[PDB]
Amino acid sequence: SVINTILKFLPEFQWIKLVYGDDDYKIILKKGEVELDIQQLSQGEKTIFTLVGDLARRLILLNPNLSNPLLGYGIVLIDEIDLHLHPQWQQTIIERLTSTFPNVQFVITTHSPQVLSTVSSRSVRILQEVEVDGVNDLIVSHP
Amino acid sequence: VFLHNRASQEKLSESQTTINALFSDIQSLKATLTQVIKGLELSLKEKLNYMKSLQSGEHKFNNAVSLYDSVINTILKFLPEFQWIKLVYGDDDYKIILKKGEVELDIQQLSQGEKTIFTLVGDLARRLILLNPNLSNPLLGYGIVLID
Amino acid sequence: QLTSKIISKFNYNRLAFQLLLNEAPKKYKVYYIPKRGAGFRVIAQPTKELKNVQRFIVSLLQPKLPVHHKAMAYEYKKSIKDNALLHKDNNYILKMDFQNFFNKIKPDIFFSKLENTGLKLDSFDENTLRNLLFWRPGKKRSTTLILSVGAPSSPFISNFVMYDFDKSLDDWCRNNGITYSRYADDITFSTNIKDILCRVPKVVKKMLSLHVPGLSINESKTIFTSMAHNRHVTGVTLTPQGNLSIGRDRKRMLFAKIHKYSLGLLSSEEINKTKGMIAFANYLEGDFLLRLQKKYGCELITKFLMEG
Amino acid sequence: MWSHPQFEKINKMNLETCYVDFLELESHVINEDYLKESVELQKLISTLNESKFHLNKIGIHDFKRIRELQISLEDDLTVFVGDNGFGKSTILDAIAIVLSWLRSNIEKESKPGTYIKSHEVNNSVDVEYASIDANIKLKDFNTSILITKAKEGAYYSRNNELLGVKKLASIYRLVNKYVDNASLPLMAYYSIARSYIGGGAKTKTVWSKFDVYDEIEFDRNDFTDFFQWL
Amino acid sequence: FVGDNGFGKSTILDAIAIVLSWLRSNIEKESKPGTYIKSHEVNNSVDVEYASIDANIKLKDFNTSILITKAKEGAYYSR
RNA sequence: GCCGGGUGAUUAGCCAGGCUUAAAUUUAUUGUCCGGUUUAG
Ligand SMILES: Nc1ncnc2c1ncn2[C@@H]1O[C@H](COP(=O)(O)OP(=O)(O)OP(=O)(O)O)[C@@H](O)[C@H]1O
Repeated sequence: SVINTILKFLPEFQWIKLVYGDDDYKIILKKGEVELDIQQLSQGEKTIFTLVGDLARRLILLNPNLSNPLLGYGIVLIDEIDLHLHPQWQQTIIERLTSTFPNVQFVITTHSPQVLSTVSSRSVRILQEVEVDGVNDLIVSHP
Repeated sequence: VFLHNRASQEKLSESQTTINALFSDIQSLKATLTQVIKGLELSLKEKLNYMKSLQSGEHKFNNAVSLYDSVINTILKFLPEFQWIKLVYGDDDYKIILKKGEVELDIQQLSQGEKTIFTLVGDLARRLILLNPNLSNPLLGYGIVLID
Repeated sequence: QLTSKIISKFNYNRLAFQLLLNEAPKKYKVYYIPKRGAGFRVIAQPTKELKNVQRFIVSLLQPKLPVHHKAMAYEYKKSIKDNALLHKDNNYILKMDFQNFFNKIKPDIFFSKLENTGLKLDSFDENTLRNLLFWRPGKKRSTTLILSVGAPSSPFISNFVMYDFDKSLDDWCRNNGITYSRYADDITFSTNIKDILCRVPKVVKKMLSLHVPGLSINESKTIFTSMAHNRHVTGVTLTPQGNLSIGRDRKRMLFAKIHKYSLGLLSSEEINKTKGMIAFANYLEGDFLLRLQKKYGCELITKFLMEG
Repeated sequence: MWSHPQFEKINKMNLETCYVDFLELESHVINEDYLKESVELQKLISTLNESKFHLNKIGIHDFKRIRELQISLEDDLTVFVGDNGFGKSTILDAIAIVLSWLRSNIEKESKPGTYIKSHEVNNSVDVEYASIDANIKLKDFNTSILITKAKEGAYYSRNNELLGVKKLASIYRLVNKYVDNASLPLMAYYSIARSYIGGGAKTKTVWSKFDVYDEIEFDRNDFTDFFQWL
Repeated sequence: FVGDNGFGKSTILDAIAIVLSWLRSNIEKESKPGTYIKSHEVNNSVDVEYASIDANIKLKDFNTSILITKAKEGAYYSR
């Protein structure tokens, strides 16, 4: 379950294996017809690998009795979801995150209009600066 | 800090025999030593270097005050929201003060976005000033820069 | 002159009175009381000898200190019903509270306010007042005095202290069509104009600093409500039509109790417990007994009323 | 967090009333076998399991750039959009500050959490203190919490209200006592420093659910532990 | 102390070393913290909640006692 | 439209079965042995 969950966010990869090297263990991926080491991955794939692996570890540790631990409740805060990701991946990260963990409340701050193309009006808050009564202040407006 | 100190000394003047004053400070340090040893000797050599620097007194057109103004205006060009940047001395230390709107902020209170631009531009200008001390306009040297 | 009147009234000699003056700020007892739900509360109450001498001082000082008419707590011929009648015909309601209201009253503020009223008192009277109406918690080296609740002289003092704040807020709210009232450490505003109650939290905050230093606003107990949700003021529910009520749940609470009583299934103390609730409800509504007699008959109700 | 004599009030199915009922029952019976089979424990378990954890609303006063503001958050997803300098991160740090006290009281009661830094107070002349408040709703149970700090140089005091968090955390510890593998809520924070968390000792042999409760943020050694766990 | 067993007699000496540390700390400075009982030294059995150490010091006719205790993580009561 | 609020009447009655009515995203009921208010002996 953990391996397939990680592979869900990286469709270009085929399988992940934990080869036991004589000196020490190591993890081997496979992209295309090549075998890659984790140290040789790009920055973008590293960020997704760490984020999803950490979430899966926390959920599994905190929910031992559940048949499928991914359903556990909680709250997760993420800042700047659009780091080191090209626009192609920016349009599908949100729905995959919500579908994989359906019972977790998410608070996300964004910076680019690519993500805003796939978010319902109900869950959008826009910060604005308005000077009222001679004093500058911040307001939040629904779309 | 050193650039500001040199600019303040040049603009305020009143140094009189600055080289002689530094030499007298070196002599006083030597007398105190006669009356940790390696550090004291290094400080005496630093005092002699200061005396030599004051004796030189290039006072070129690209003086310290002009370089200070050029550096500050260079950074301010990339941050139109701010108004001015000053180096405030207090509690026996120096701190950077920036004015935005009507609120003065320290260096650590800026957001990540202005932190990145301030760091990159300042590092760009520092090397240009240090590498080209002969040109009238130091922001004209040659080089190659790789940015990711 | 106040020391002479107290001495003559209680027949105290010079030595005993002197000893009592020094020992007075420590004759208090601290105890816990249960909370409705889970938790506990802390109360401090003076001894019997100090209580009946504090009441005399309050009686002496009451006809000389003005109190604003918007304060509806610890006042003669005023209660909850009079408080709720002000906001019974408004659409939007906002409620705010204080933070540790009673323990922020100190002799420095009390004497500062007393000097402004123009009443001149001697040094001996000031010494007598300071050492009699205040509590000293902690060790004897604390040298701090707080008012505290549970003593007969505290509720009167608080109303006198908050007179300037009450007066300043009343005429500010009148000019904008806002109804304002205060009960102990609770403040309520109500109006019909839309989008006007969002500006008062800053106004009260600015007023508190100017008129009574030390006080502060608890920001976690601010409530906005309208006609589309539940509305109540200090324990009485306001119907959308604009009539005071006790609540549907309590009405069915009492109806079943009386019905079970008609079958002889009620204990002795439950009759006494319910009779007070019936009297209070009849006071709030004014027609509860008529509705009860129209359902169960006058004979049973009269027997229940005279029971015990 | 008291035994109490179970004041009758009126009939209700609130979680708190079940908590008090169980506490009152425990003070009399001593045999743990009977306690583990009591119907009150089953009712408390069912109520706790059905409730869904989610934050409700938040307000900020005089904290960093924000002067006065109140937000209401959805129960499944909410997104904040703005440019640089609009305090997008400030809201996240405010929520992390509030959640830290709840985290602290689960490991061990009366344990302090995270305070307000002295340089985070607003820089205006007329400001005196900063406050953050929040509300947590468990279906029908409502709790609130306030955190505040006074500006340095002032001589007027302010306090924090921690009754709600202490009471809510006591329920989790009590149910954890009588249940072998009781679950716990998940709280996490992925700041901007995660870029080199993956971008950049004695062997562990024992794991536990409290290992993830040491800190609320993700940084550095957490990545190493993931490899050892895998 | 004489006897062989798996619990180790050095544990007893370690307990004494913990207690005396507190006495030394207070002498150096008032209310200075000493040495606490860390989490993993408690027993791993199911029916345990906390660990305690009790000691007594006698000076002629002057008797003092000290108790040091630590409870497991997530316990209902703290010590 | 929908959902959440107010409650006279209703029932071997604090559950439920009916009829009315209200709306910016916007209440989840409190502290006694003191204080003033209601009812009684
Ligand atoms: N003490 C203070 N007084 C006034 N303004 C302050 C203070 N501290 C911080 N600020 C303001 O905070 C702003 C930055 O806030 P913040 O970092 O939350 O915003 P952001 O750029 O949206 O966030 P991020 O880039 O970290 O996601 C600065 O523009 C600064 O003016």
